Amino acid sequence: HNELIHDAVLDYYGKRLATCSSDKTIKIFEVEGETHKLIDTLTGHEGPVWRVDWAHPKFGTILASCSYDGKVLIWKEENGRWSQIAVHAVHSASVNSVQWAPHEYGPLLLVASSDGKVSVVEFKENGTTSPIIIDAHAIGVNSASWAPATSRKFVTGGADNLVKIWKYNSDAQTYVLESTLEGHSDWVRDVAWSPTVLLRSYLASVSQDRTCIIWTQDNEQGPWKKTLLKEEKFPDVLWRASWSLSGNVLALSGGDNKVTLWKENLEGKWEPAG
Amino acid sequence: YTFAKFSTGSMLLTKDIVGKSGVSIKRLPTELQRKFLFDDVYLDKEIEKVTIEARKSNPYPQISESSLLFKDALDYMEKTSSDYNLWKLSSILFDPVSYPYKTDNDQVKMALLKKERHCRLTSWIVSQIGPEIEEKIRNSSNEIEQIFLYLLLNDVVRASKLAIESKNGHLSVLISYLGSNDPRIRDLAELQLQKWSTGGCSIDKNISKIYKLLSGSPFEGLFSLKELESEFSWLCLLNLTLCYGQIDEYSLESLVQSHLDKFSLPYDDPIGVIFQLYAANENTEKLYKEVRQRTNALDVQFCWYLIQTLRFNGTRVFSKETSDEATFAFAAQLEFAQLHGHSLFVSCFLNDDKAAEDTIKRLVMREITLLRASTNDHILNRLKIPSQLIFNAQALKDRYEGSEVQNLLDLAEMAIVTSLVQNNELKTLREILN
Repeated sequence: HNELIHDAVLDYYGKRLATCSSDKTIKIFEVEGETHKLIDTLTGHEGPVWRVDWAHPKFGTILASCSYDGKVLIWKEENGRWSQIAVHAVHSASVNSVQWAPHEYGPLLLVASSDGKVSVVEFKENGTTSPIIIDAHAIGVNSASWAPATSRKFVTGGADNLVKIWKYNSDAQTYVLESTLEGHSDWVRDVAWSPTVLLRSYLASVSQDRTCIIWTQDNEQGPWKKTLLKEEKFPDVLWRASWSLSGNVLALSGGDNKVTLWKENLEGKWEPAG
Repeated sequence: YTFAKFSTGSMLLTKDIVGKSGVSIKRLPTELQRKFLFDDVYLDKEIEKVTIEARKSNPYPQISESSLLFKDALDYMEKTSSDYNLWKLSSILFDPVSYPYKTDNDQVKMALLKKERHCRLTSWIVSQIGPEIEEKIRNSSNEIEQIFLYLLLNDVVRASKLAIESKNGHLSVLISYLGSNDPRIRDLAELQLQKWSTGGCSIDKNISKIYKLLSGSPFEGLFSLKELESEFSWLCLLNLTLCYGQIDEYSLESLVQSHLDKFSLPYDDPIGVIFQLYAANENTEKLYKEVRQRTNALDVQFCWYLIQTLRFNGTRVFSKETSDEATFAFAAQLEFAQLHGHSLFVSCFLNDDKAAEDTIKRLVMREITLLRASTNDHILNRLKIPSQLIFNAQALKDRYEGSEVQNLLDLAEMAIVTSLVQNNELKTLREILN
């Protein structure tokens, strides 16, 4: 019985899968092609676990999950036995996304809850949490993705149809908002920064209004460029939008039971692939 | 509701209520369709053809010498496949010819090299058009037409013979000139044609065609074979320009270009594309870019191989950015094919040192385990993968699976923690002192 898992994540080396469903449990599997052997079940949430997410193995085996009970739960495998080492629930509503930073930033976490907040939880020397939060969106935040870089930034997708790009500032000590972008007529479900250290940067912003805008910034200066992936509404509401590391392929999880794939061509416009 | 993100090992997990986990480990469909790529022998022999030097802005490997030739791939393909035709024709036009016999001066050498190349190209074209024309000769009901068709197969001798036999003797003699570029004969043939095409109550339809061949400008003309556009493979007519056409006065390139200027080729046809890139000489890249946005006849792998050959043989010039673009694209296709060693090898042909560094590093660390199996995987990590990167990656794989010599080469405190014999302690102390 597992009729509706909401999220699954793969580890750096892809040996250990972590699905999370609505029955609150987070199941860990030892994958091996056809055979993912169930190795664990983790019960510690008071509502459907929306998302799970491993951290960089530089930090051992850590997994921050966020669930409907408004609480972010950090887990850790310890000698082959899992244990909830920390927790961070400074959010007064259902926590939706949770995504670790680039490991060069430390062990930073990115939480994004319906109380219009998004936190960046550091784990200090005592391993204890150091929350520095910001208000992100009015009617709630559905997602928040990290950006790689070599001047840190992230993106957030809102319930007010916004897509925001925040940046760290030593003057403020809290992430200062630097640019917001408007293009959807309904809850911005998911937002994704692309890991392509190439000439430009790409953002795929899927939404409830069955659109997927792509914000391509020329460089550090010139603002973004709006590009409706295709100019027809998808047969059903879109949920997830993920970039590929090698290649800059875009995967779109629409509520129409297939996942589409879009690649950029020399026109600059995007074309299906599969 | 559905969910799907991309894996570290670039592949896709989706909601799937048919498995055990509630997700599906999907092997991403690879555009990379070319068999010999999945066999590791090809890759080994291909590394044997390269000289790797560390960068002048970082220690990461990048290619200094390449001896890759379109020629080399041919062993791994069927001589029957259209692919083989593409790679072969590409070899004929682009791979350097060698001329073993010593030559009085070097401009001579150049001339010989031109004749050789020309002869191989034209023998090959004749290989291709062969059956088309033989079919046409099968169905002809007129001898002079057959004579012409034999000229279409660049067989001067059988044209001459049939002429002789069909009692067309003078023509026969005339025929013997085809392929000597005697300008006297050229202007004389053209003259005869003007005289006919000014009065000339009637001249046989195929004798005029043959004279037009002797004229050296069979479409470029005023008795023009251009209308044969509708009766013959474009390649067949191009053969006519290349064989007769004015061989000596033109370079192979500007000759081919001359022909192409008279006839549009189908956008989708790749052997066409190769001729266009060959003729385009002065702006191959320009054309290549044009070819890119118009068709997909040239695949990711081929475009990369081409660019690289031309680069490393002085044959032609490509932007650092276009060569890197091609290289990225192919390396990526390869990584989608779980061909990490091969993607790694390709990644080295990057000009941009920063990007090479990142790509290489990222991949090695993410995929170290698989990249440390056989000797064909060893030569791999003996590309010039930086000592640091290799062990570092390997350190990460240990922390995550729960090493010390690598560390010797915060974290150190944690290692000391794990260690918590006397000889080992002493060795550690010595390492620290060092």
